[PDB]
Amino acid sequence: HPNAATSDVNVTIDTFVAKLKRRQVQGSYAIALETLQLLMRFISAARWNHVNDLIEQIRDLGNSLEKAHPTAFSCGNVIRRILAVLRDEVEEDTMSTTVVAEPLISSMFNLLQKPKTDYRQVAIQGIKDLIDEIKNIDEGIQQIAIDLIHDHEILLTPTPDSKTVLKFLITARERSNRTFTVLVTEGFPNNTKNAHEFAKKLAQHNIETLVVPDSAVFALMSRVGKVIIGTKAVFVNGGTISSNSGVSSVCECAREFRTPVFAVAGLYKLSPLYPFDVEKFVEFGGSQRILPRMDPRKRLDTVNQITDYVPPENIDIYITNVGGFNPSFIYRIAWDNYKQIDVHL
Amino acid sequence: PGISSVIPTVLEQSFDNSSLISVKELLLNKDLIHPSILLLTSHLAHYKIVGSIPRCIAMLEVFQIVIKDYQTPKGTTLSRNLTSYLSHQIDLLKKARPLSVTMGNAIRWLKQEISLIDPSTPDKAAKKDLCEKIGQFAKEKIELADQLIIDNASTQIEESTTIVTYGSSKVLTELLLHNAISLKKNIKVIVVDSRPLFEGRKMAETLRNAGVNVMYALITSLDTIFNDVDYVFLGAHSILSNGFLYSRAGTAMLAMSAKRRNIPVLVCCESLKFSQRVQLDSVTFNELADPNDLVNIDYENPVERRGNKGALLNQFIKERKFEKKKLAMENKPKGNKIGGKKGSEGESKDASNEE
Amino acid sequence: PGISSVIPTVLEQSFDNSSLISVKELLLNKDLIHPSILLLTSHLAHYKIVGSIPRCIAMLEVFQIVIKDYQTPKGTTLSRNLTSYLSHQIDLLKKARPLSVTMGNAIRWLKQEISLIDPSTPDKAAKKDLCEKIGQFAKEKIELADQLIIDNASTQIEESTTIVTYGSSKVLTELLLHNAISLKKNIKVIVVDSRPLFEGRKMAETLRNAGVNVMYALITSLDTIFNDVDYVFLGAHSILSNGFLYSRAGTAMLAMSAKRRNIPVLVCCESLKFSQRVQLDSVTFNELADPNDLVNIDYENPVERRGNKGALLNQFIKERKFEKKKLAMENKPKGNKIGGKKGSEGESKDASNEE
Repeated sequence: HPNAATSDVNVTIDTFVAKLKRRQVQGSYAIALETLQLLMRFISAARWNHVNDLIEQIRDLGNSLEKAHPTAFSCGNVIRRILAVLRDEVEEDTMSTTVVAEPLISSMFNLLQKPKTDYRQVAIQGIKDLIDEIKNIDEGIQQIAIDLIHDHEILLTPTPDSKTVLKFLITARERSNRTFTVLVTEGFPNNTKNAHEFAKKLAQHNIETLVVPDSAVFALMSRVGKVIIGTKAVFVNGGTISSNSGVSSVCECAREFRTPVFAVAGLYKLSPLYPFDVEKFVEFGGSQRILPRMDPRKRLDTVNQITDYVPPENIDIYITNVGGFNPSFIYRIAWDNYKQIDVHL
Repeated sequence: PGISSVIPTVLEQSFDNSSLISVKELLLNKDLIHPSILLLTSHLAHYKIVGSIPRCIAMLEVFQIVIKDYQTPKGTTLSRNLTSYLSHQIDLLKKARPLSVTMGNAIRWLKQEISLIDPSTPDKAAKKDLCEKIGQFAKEKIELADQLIIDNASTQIEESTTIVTYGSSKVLTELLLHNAISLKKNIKVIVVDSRPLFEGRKMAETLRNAGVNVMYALITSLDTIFNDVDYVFLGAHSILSNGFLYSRAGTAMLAMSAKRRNIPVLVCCESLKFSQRVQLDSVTFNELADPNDLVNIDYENPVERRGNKGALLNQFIKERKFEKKKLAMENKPKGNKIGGKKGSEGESKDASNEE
Repeated sequence: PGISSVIPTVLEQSFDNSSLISVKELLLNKDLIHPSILLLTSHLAHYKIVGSIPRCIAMLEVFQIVIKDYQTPKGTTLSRNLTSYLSHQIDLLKKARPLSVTMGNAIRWLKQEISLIDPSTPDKAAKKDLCEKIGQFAKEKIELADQLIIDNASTQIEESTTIVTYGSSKVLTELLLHNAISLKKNIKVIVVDSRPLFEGRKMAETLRNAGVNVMYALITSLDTIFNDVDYVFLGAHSILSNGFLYSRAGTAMLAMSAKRRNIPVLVCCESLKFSQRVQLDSVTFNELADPNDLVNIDYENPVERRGNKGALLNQFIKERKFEKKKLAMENKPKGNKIGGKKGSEGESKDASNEE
């Protein structure tokens, strides 16, 4: 499906693509917001007449968006959620149009056995709901989050790039009765400035801050109590894509020492697609930032990557806005938000 | 008399036992000190090249030079204030940069030498023989040992290799160079760099100066570098009476990673680096430096950017501390290349009682 | 209300997540409190027999009794102050000793029931059907569930088995009895017991009263009896929505041992014991008792002896703190037999949505 049908009806797709390609848009939240806006635009302006055809068109659009940018998971996720929202309503409608038993909320045997309305408003409302959900995640985490950290315990923080994780930390630090020491890993080629900023923020907040280089993780590990990840995207089996540099090794270390590994992200970051390949989804950074000169640097081929992938075996906890979950359970949450056919587009 | 007190930045809450302060710019000292020691101290304080192996050699050279320059006073004997002078030198060294195990060993050797010849012999005959003896010793326990190690390594390396390396350890550089030049095998070298000292960069430069296929990586980028790659080599500082690897910064993590991803690690060491001092953690005694090393924002050493950070004393409750010497786990390294060809790290003090 | 604050023993530097003390001796009580609650509180304060399962049943019985004794007033309606009374009772219970998830669930159910029946139906007819309903509920989620658990155990447990148990969980005792008398099998039941509580001892006694071969075990001597042991059941209290068992005393150690030595661990549980609240360590929410239980020399519970121990504030800083409930791990217990027949501990709250 090409962009021959959408030219004067919807123009913003091109702009979105541009934003994606040259990285004019920054932060997954912003991307999600943009996607939502696009969806709204599609809904308010275009014509349908039929429902299945419309659904197909939407699917095609989603596919196109995916093809334009693979590292933008939030965009995909939101679309999927919207589709799911549509789908249930459609199913409900069909039952009235025609004019059923189930043990649970969803059935497996229903796939094997042979099975005009104001749905537009409902669809519109769905988008609004999604927006609302996106707006506040930290408020639904803090009631569970400020129960884990105790007095005279030491925290270790890889990936300070995420905006949620910092907030979570701050909320914990607010409490007068609670006291903890913070060890911060830098992350050289991608996270350094961000890490520094985080450290500064911590200092401002009036907490004991310890800036640790990437090599000095091993010596302090006898005192480490907990591990927190600043992840960017959540998946099916448990595996997560983290917000750039210095996460994997630390996680491995934690696993070795049997240190508890926590993860805070959200359900809008959660994807119903499987991360079958690390090489396909993980994007690599820039060689220019590491070392100067060009003519001797033709011989010196430098390897540097943005995003990081951590196996589900190391991570045990996934606290979101709903509540505390596991990597062995999060799949069901995704299913509760994205339907069966909506996985493949 | 020297200089005392006045230390920059916060003292922090944890890890406070060893000296981390001191003379960087000289102001008022005793008018008897030979300047070569001072110069050496100045160098060591702001050094970016040295790593365990060459320092001791340099020290030895300095000592030899001193001996050559040494003149016996007309009144007092050859050893009367010499010991005092030595003590002063030691104190200066400690003030500048804490003494290593090799340095301690050297000091011990010197002391032994001093005891051996009693004050009775003339000046020009004694020191003639002393300097020659010391040279001979140097030839024996250091260079020859290194050569032996190299040769051992030569036979140990098979066909088709892909190696990940770390450090400014001279022996490793020699090894890699040898591989590149005289062996003519299918060698691939991958380099890991560290923040406190640009050792990896130096290694890379050296490789370039020979003409080797080089991949360049860091401590963070390790999850993607494996995805074919087999051997891992590290540079050791000293092995204790316990058997644990008491070495430089980013080694232990690398070793752990190697252990996780199937293939074990091999480390090289000399037959003089062994110590009788007992410790099992980095907290006991550690090389701690001024937080001036962790100021520059990436790229290169001399850049100086007015970005986000540039304050330590004015900041309320902020601890910016880094460690240089680490204690790696015992079971993780399998191969140790010493004076006795090949052996396990669990031997610990088999050469210490042998002397 | 009664008595509040003013208690012996320090707040302690280590472990202070929950409040440590409460009424034990009755003085100045409100003239509206039902005596059965008071008696229960008196019992719980110094109990040896009950643990999680029977307690809830007892509570339910008490509630039923209260309902039977309750009649609708002329002025105030059936749903006017009952809820307040319930709240007060809950507060009293909490003051006495921290409560379980089952009790909470029961309370919730009661609240729901209160909402369900509208204040318009005849009063005599209302409570008649209420008490019947409650009885039915009790039969279903306890007795029938127990039966189900027993049946599950039956199909899984082989001919002639050795079972190692901890605590005083009633369900396990029932199971053992069933194994003994009704099915007739060769059983070797090893029961482990700790210092402050004689629950294991009680279990052993009960077994003896039926006619079973029992080995009495201790925390100090564990490894001697394992090195032979095939099947291990633990005293369940509550399963969290992570996959961790919040259970009584040194069960975690036992689980660890089991993991180390061949065989996996098994846990029998009720369908209503599950909690949506999440925690991953023993430090999170600790259940505490008075250090007065560990003062005397053991043998029996009431002794009153003069010896050496008996100082908490008299001597130069003496802290004698202990924990009643600990955390059992995730991967080690795999077996779970519930009201929904089959499932694992990795399946944390799949039954919670199904109800």
